[PDB]
Amino acid sequence: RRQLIRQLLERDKTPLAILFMAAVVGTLVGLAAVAFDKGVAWLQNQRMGALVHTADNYPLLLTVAFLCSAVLAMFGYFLVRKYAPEAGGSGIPEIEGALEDQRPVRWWRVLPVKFFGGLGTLGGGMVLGRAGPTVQIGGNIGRMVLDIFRLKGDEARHTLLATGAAAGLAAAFNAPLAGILFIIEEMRPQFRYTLISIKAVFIGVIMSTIMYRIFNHEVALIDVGKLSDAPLNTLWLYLILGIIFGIFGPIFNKWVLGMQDLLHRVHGGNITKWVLMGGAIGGLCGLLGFVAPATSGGGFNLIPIATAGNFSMGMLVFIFVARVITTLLCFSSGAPGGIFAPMLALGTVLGTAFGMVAVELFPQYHLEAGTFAIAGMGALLAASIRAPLTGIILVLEMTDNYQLILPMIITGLGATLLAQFTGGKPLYSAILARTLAKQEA
Amino acid sequence: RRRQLIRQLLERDKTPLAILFMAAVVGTLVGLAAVAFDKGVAWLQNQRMGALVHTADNYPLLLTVAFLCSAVLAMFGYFLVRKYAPEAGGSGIPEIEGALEDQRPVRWWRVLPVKFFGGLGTLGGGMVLGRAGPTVQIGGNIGRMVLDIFRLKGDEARHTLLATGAAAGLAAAFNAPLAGILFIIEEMRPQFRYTLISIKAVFIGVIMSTIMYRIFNHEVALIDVGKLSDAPLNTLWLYLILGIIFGIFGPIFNKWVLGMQDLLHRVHGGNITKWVLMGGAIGGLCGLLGFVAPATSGGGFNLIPIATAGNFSMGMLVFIFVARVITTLLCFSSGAPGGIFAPMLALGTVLGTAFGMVAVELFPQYHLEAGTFAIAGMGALLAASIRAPLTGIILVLEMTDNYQLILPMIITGLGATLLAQFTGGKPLYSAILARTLAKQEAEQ
Ligand SMILES: [F-]
Ligand SMILES: [F-]
Ligand SMILES: [F-]
Ligand SMILES: [F-]
Repeated sequence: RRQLIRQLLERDKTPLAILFMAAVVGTLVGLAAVAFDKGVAWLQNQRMGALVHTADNYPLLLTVAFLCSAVLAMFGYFLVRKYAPEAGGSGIPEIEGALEDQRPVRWWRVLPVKFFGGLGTLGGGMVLGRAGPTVQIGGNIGRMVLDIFRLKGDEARHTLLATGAAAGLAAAFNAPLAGILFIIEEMRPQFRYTLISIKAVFIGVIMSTIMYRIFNHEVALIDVGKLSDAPLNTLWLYLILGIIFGIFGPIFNKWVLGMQDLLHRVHGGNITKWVLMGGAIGGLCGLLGFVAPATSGGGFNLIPIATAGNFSMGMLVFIFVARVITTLLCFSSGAPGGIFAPMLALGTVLGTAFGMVAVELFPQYHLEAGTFAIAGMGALLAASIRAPLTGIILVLEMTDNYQLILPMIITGLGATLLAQFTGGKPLYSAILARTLAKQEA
Repeated sequence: RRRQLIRQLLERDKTPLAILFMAAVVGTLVGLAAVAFDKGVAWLQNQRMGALVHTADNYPLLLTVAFLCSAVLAMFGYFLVRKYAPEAGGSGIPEIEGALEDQRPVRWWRVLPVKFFGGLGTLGGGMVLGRAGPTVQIGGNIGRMVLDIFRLKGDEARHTLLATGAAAGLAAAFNAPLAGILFIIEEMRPQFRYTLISIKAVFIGVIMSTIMYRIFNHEVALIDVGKLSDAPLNTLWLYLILGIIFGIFGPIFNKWVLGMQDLLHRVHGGNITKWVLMGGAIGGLCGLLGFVAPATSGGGFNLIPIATAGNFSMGMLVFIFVARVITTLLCFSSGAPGGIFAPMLALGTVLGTAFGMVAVELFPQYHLEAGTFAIAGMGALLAASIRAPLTGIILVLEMTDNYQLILPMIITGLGATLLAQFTGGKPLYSAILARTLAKQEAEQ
């Protein structure tokens, strides 16, 4: 229908102003995200220097461990509850909401709350990720420049809010492709056509990523080395593993949803018990972060160690269980901060474990557990969040093990296929569902 | 629509188990078809090289069996297209794009044999054409056919199995799974309205397709380029400059192919016999060139590792670029079966290499390697002619494994699309589809 013929001849003509403004969004979200990340790090730092100041009296130092974190945690629970509730939890359900035009981007409130609130809960050493925070911060940045410059239209509101969020993923993980992919596979409205210019999201993601490289060059977030290739007669192991991730995904999805409810009892909704709960979780974490640091924190540190088979089978069973616990706690409590990255650490440990059984069950295959570690790494993403293409492309950008691309994709699909066949749902879709339903009811 | 949204969010990613199993089937068949296509094209280029040795003395006799061998295989492919499947002329990407708009018909009983055997002619003869088009149309048609055969009803199913055939078709062509999946969701899928295409199922298609390729292609890369040097932040501004160069060149290239499409239409007028004859003449020029200056002819994949590695003179790069622009325009604008996608990789590499060269001398403080610019230029003519930058970026990544080049690769790609937008240019597949949808009415 000729309408088409007119459309094909007018394809990819993004309004110059939407382009130039993406340049500024990415830049700002870039610096913001760098600053966030540098911030978080500095406080985990001080906490380490304070444990040295009191390095002798074991119960004293077990106390300043708890307290430095407990206090920082409360500052974050508080800052959210008092000024910006939409900035509790992840921030991706929220930004997805915004692109649907079913949630308000209150940038004058969320930027400072999420930034300094994230700073506390993360910097205190809680099991939460930078992924939600940075995407929320970035969409808000993008909304804020839309306002300030008074850009009018649907395309301008949707695009700038989108490039903002891709750039915030790009910057937090040094993952320009994964940034771009997360917008198209998860973030943009899933059930209707939208006017989100891709070339504009790209530009935003470049400037965001460059900013990261100005302040972070020479050191990568994960360094795993170059691992062995994967023989064709080995793949069916990767299928079995994605199946294991694909049954676990939904179960872990039930648990985050339920535990949200069961933590919502403890405080009833009340800013004083809610802040006091948060600093108990906060204290528990900063305490865990000294007596068994692998059960606490973001968990990036234990990834290269798991991938190189440097853990024993027991330690991995612990670390995994310990972390399912400290993940549900930290995230289902309402604290500002994601579940995304802490899934990276869970996916890795699960894999490495599976690889270890493969190595001893099939020595003819000449296996390396680190190759199951790397396929598992983003399998939880694929199985819970249900965004496999982004899960895969992200791990690719962080490990540089491209010869593993088939094992990674097979574990991915095996994950998303069993998640779907066991009634699980996209977690960030479930959360935005819960929030829209509790809204009109 | 808040209540419809809650209903919809909770019902997300629930692809009908039937469509998932079929994507598996489409994958596998496309994979095999792509491998068979790849091996068949290779066997003819090889026989042809066997004949040249059979006659390796008498130069004019050998310059003659060089011509006739291509000429015959060319005609045979032109003929099969004009006689049974006109839609299988050109690339086959505009076509499967049409089919995704429900504006073009997937006549798989006629296209599979025409595209396959007629591509085998034009590529195997040694013409300048890519595998991407052919294996994409082929793959989508295979998709259609398992749709018909199994009588799957749905709008989902038709678009899905049509999309997983195109994706499995690009994946198996380049050993590039990610590139295939991404080509669908950036370029192939209908651009101006919502659609019911399951990505999960396209994924399964792509997996199976790539596994088939690995069963019959293991241990030997399409492009080995080795690991190259990194790129420092103060190098970036140079890639942006290279993107811009591509960005103004992209559209200029696009006009020639459209133009050359017309000017060649005059030589035959529509006539199956001049067209076949002309095709066999073009063909014979290529098979001749393939012996007397091989880098000016054929797929291009051979001279990519060479260029990336600095082994060409600036005089050779300039020579190869111009002759190749010329022969790529001859072959694709003549409407033989075969795409323009892959030969744009080669053109791009060469152009970048050339730039890397001049960047190396002009700035020894930077410690450059021409090959980092060759690699950022590989998927750049893609960026500015075909305007699918996320695809050529992930494509090149998958084929050269040089991830540390990600920033310059992006940057150059973006630079290309922006200057391609800004100077009037359109997506090439979209402008070919359009000229065809418009012709659909022109004679009314
Ligand atoms: F996160
Ligand atoms: F999260
Ligand atoms: F091609
Ligand atoms: F093509």
